Parts: sequence; C-alpha cells; structure tokens
Amino acid sequence: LLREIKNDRGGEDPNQKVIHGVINSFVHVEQYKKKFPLKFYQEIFESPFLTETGEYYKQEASNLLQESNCSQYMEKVLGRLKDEEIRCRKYLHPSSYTKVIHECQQRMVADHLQFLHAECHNIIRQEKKNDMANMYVLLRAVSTGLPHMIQELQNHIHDEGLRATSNLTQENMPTLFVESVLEVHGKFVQLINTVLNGDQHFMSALDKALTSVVNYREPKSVCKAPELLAKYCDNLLKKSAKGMTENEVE
Amino acid sequence: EEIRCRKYLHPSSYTKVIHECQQRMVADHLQFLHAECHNIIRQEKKNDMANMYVLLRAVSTGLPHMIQELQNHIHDEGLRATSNLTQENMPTLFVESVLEVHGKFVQLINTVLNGDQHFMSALDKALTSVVNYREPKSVCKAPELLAKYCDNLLKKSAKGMTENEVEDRLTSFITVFKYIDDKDVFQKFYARMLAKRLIHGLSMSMDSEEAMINKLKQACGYEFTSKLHRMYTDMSVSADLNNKFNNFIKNQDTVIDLGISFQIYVLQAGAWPLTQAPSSTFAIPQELEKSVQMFELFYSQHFSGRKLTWLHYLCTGEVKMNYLGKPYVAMVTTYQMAVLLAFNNSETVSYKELQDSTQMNEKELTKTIKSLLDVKMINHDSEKEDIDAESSFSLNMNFSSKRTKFKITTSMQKDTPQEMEQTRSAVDEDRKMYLQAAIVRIMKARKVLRHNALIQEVISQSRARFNPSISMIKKCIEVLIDKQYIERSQASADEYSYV
Amino acid sequence: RFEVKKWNAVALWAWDIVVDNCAICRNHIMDLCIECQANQASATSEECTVAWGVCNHAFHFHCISRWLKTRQVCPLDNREWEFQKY
Ligand SMILES: [Zn+2]
Ligand SMILES: [Zn+2]
Ligand SMILES: [Zn+2]
Repeated sequence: LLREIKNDRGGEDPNQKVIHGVINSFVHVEQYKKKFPLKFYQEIFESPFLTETGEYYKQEASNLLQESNCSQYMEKVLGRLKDEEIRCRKYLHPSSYTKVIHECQQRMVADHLQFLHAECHNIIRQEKKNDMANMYVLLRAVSTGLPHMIQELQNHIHDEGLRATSNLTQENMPTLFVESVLEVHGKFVQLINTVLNGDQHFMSALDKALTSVVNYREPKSVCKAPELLAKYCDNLLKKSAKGMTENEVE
Repeated sequence: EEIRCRKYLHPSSYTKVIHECQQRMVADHLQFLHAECHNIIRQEKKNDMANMYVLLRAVSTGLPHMIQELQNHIHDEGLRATSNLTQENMPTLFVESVLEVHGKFVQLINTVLNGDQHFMSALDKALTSVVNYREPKSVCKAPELLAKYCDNLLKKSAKGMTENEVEDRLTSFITVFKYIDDKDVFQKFYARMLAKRLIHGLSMSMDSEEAMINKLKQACGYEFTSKLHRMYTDMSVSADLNNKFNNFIKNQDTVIDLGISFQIYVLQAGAWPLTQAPSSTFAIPQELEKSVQMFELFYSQHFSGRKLTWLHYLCTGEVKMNYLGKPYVAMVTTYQMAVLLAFNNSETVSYKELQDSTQMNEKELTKTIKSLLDVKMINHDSEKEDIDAESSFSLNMNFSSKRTKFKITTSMQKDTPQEMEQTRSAVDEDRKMYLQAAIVRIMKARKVLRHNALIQEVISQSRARFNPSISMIKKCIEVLIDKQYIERSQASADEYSYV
Repeated sequence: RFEVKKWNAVALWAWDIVVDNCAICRNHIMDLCIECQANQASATSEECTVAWGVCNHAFHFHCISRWLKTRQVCPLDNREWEFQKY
C-alpha cells in the first residue's frame, strides 16, 4: 500500500478509488466496536505509514539541499507540503490528516533549522519579500522556528531605522527625524502585513526595535528625541504661511 | 424686508421673518429658479449667478443642485480646453490648459460666488475627472504628461528661461498635480526622468531639482518623495566622494596611473529607479581594470559592507581617436568605448572578434555598431550593411567633421514604449503590493467584512495613491488564498475570515 | 592609437552584511583581523577581541580603533560608536 503511495509521491498516479476504499476499509471493519474505532487503523496502517514517510521525506529533504540553495529549497518544500494537503486528503481516513502533515514538517523544516536560521539572516537584510513568506510558513508550524526570525527582523529594523535617522541636517532636523521613523514604521508595517501575515509576534519585534532607535542616546549626552518631537509639534501648529492647511495639520 | 423689520419688530423676530420670507419667494419658486439654473451656469452670467447663489444659499435644498450644475459645466468647460491640444507641444499645453480653466474658475468662485467651500469643492470634484481624461479602452497619459512637462522645464534649454521663472511656474504646476489620481504613476515616471537629468548632468540647476523635490514633498507627504530625496542626496554628496577618493590616491604608498580623475556617481540601489535589466557580462578594459580595483579597494576603507554593483549601461566617457589629421574628442559610452579598443588592437575585426573582447549580449553588441554605423564613424566592409554573423569592418577614416566635440548619443532622453510598459506594469506591481497591505490590515481590524464594505474603503484609503481596479483587488485575495493568509467564508462569499 | 581619458561611471551601492562577519576586515569575526591576518606570528592571536556597542555590531578591536582614527562613526549605521562589552 505504501509502495503505491511512494510511487504516487514519485510522480505517477495509481488507482486512488481502489486505494481510498482499501484504506477506509481498515477503519470500516471496526464500525461495530464501542471504543477506539480507529485502533485497528492506527496499529496496522498509520504507524507503518508514518515510519515510511518519516524515512522518505528525510531522504527527500537531504536529496534537495545538494543541488539547491535556500532561495529555491523553500519553494520545493511548499510544493511537497501542498501535495501532502492533497495526497492524504484522498488516500487516508480524515482523522490522520494532521499527523501526516505534522510528520512531513518534522523531516523537511524541523530537522533543518540550522540551515534555515543560517539563511534566515540573509533574507531579511536583502528584503526578499517573495522568499520571506515561504520562510514564515515553514517556521510557523515548528515550535522553535519563529523565535529566531523575530530577532533577525528586529536587528534589521534597528539597523535600518538608525540609518534613516543619521546625519540629519540641522536646517529641518525635527521634520526629518519624525518622517524618517514614520516611513521605517510605514514600510515595515506594510511588509509585515503583506509578507509575514501581519503576525502579532512580529509587531512586538518592530515595536521594540523602534523603541531603541528613538531612544538612541548620543555618547556622553542625552536622547534628543523628546526635544525633537516637541519642536516638530511647534513647526506645524504655529501660524505659518508655508501652506499647512487645516486638513493637512490634523 | 430687513430694513422694514429693523424699524418695527423685536430683534429676536428678525431671523424668523426673513426665513419665512425666503420660505415663500425662493422656496416655493425653487423649481422656477432651478429651471434657468442650468442655463445661468452655461452662459456664465456672473452677476445673475451671484443673485441666484445668494437666494439658493438660504434654501436648505437649493444649493446642491446649483453645485452639480456648476460641476457639470466646469466638466463641460474643462473637456473642451483639453480635447484640441496639439500632439507636438502637448505637455506644455495640457498643464497650461488646466491652469487656464482652473485659474478663471478659482477667480470665478472666489469673486462672484463669495468663495464658498462647497463650490470650491465642486471645482475639485469636477476638474479631477477633467485632468484624468482617460479615453475609453486606453490609458490616461496625464502622469506621463506632467512628467514630461516637469522634465521639459527642468532641462537646460536653448530658450533658457530664468531661474525665478521656474519657481512661479512650478507653484502652479503643483495645483495641477493635486488632481492627478495617479500619483504613484507619476512617481515612477518622474524618477526615471530625474535619473536622465542626474547621471548625464542634463539639469537646469542643482537647487532647481531640490526646489522641485521639496515642493513635491509639500504636496504628497514624505513617503512619496523619500526615494527622490535620496537620489538628490547621493548626487549632491558625490562631488565630495570624488575628492575624497582623490585624497586616497595621494594617501597611497605608491602613485597609481589611470585615466582622468574619477567622477563616480555612487547611488543607493534601494531607492534609485535604476535596475540591472541587462545581464551582459561586460568586461572592463585592461587599461581601465586597475582603475576600478583602486576605487573598490578605497571604498572598503571609507565604507564597509557595501559590495558595489557596477552599472555599465549608463557609464560613459571619452576617447582620443588619434588616427586623423587633427585630434578629435568624442563623448562615448563604455559599451562603445571598449569595442573601440579592438580598433586600436587591430583595424581588421569581425563580429566574433568582439565576442571574446566584451562578453556582452548580442542585442547590446548590435546596438554598439548600430550606434556606430549610422554616425559613419566605422565602415561595414561587408557587402550587406545589415547585421550578420561575420560583420567584418574597420575604422572609417572619412569622418572629418568640423566639430571638435561630439557625443555618440544613443536613444537616451527618449521614451521607448517597452520599458514604459514595464514601468507601467511595475507601477501595477506596486499597486498590487499596497493593495494586499490594506486588505490584511482591514481584516486585522474586524476579521469579518462584506465584499462591498471591503471594496469601498480600500478605494477611500488608496484614493490618494490611485484608483484600484476591482479585478486587481480580487486578484489580491486569490494570492493571499494561495499564500494561506485570507479566507473567504463558506456560508457566503460576501464575508471573509482569517487563516 | 586610441587612448581613453574620461570614464563617467555610475555604480549602485547596497548592503552585503553576511552573518557573523567582520564588516571592516571582510572575514569572520572569530578569526583574526586583517591587520593581524598578515604577520600572524607577531600577534598572539588573542587581541582580536569581539567588540560591541550600542549599534549592536561586532568587529575586532583593531577595526574600530583603526576606524576611529579616520572618523568617530560606526560604518554600518551612520551614528557615533560606543563600547558596551568586552
Ligand atoms: Zn576586523
Ligand atoms: Zn588583530
Ligand atoms: Zn553600528
């Protein structure tokens, strides 16, 4: 039965109507049992299936890194993980939908966290929006995949907001300082909401990172932000003839 | 009636008498005034319209009909002044045609219409569709037209209008730009036109670009001009960079020989609209090879973690063509500069002799000779003058033009429709990028909305950017379905949920 | 004889910060600095201490000390450099 599943994973398509009826037969026999109707289904089919797909996707994941970098290895993983959303949906009883998916991740993303986190840093610093979404969904299911990309995004925003709020001209220092942080906040809120699903765990990283750039005290001095924002409120609420309509001010 | 009321009745009765007076002379005759209300605006009878406006101002339901009548007439007036624009001086005409319509109507509303805000808002609503005169089954050329108009005045010109003339002209240009409904389309187009005005130095003045950028920042916030301001910052500091590198040459232990002192124009790749569209592996000349490495070595000393991407398709220069009776000087691009080194190496040269010289693509290699055969600098020795695999040619000594300086200008400062369509597609790609941001953020607030409410507010939220197509929005849901982000409701496709 | 003099040139600059790499010395932070890369026998292979600062960037101690002679600004972010740890 796994040989027609392994061949199905190999590209060809066997008789799914024959396969689905056989697998559903393993649980339909126990329909008269009062307790554990899937006990025969699990101890005869599911445990050999999880073991077989455990040794195949571990084999397949190691077969992919040899000729593929992280920018395209993640693309193929969602390709396999999308087939698994289809393959088990028509080959297995629905009660085993999660465990096959969960074990599939345990051999492709959960056993390669060292490779993913090593290449996680280079995705953020080059702002690959298309390939960052693939990294997010892979590390969402793993219990320890997300809390490393949080640090990389925070240490990138903290390294980016400091760039935009540096060497400011003294001619219009308050307006330059406020609008620099706003666009760093404006860009990355757009980036988190689009690419990383607008995840709550990433907004806290952005909020914490923007706290550091605003309160970035000068050496042997005091933080200039609480005075600069006061001067920015003065620069627009004053009676000035440089445009600044009432709708614009609000 | 008030003068009658002042001398007789109590002051508390002043309003009620004249309100019921208007209730029986202009409220009962509201339709009678509405009869010629269309006529009184089309003929633009100034003093008669004001008397109509004064009476309709007191009516609770007499002004909005007059607001629509003026709006349609301004729409009628605006369309007439933009249809007959010539194809030659269109960018100059289109801005001035709108200003002529806008200027007289502001003069109309402020003077004889008492400067009413709703009438002013009627002009804003009416003229917005006028300037955005999108012909059916086509594209609106207004963002490109304003890009051309701003670029035409910002170039150094033979006519040479004064420095103070541009500032008053640009101030009125902002008023037209306030109604464009496609500000993102203008941003990409203006960024490209700012590029051709900056690398080649083809600008009226440095401070004119700063003034032009700052006026844009006063009109559309800071995020609209942040990329452009970063372009101006890099182009301004680049003067100090070349002097700073010239100190590095004097800071070296040994003297380094090279061409003229560098005029490098290091630009921030994040915000500049320049993109490595060609993938040709254009090798630098051996004479020029050590020149690049010295600047690369210097750049690691005064900067860090940078790793320059050496743009070549906008890199130019000069060459001494020492083969003629008197020395000639010609501005040459680096693609056509390197192929001239073949002429110095050997007068006889074929197409395949250049393959192992520049390692460039066949299209850019064809364009180099195509920019050389039309100027008759080279002479194609083959019987057929078109492109061919052999392409045997030599140096045409017949070129003895009286000019001592001449550029080899390719189609720069022209707008090829292929990349404009790519830029328009890039704008639409930017449109899709922002549209997905609003969709998830709207779902981030309530997590359940109908299709109509979701569609309508995104139009309102993105009104300052563009007018997003409903099919363009509907694609964004499908992408988030594919990226398992959004989820429409199974009970009704009208409602939406969260993944 | 063709001779080239002017080379009007444009090069885009970006960021190339690979992880745990000395940005100035262009190698790993755990290795020796580029000043200590040559004449390794002269150095004791310990003075390349991993510097730290409020900019949260790690280099060897020879990098910023040589960098501070030219300018007092961190290279990655254009702000003044500090020492926070050892
Ligand atoms: Zn170092
Ligand atoms: Zn050292
Ligand atoms: Zn730093």
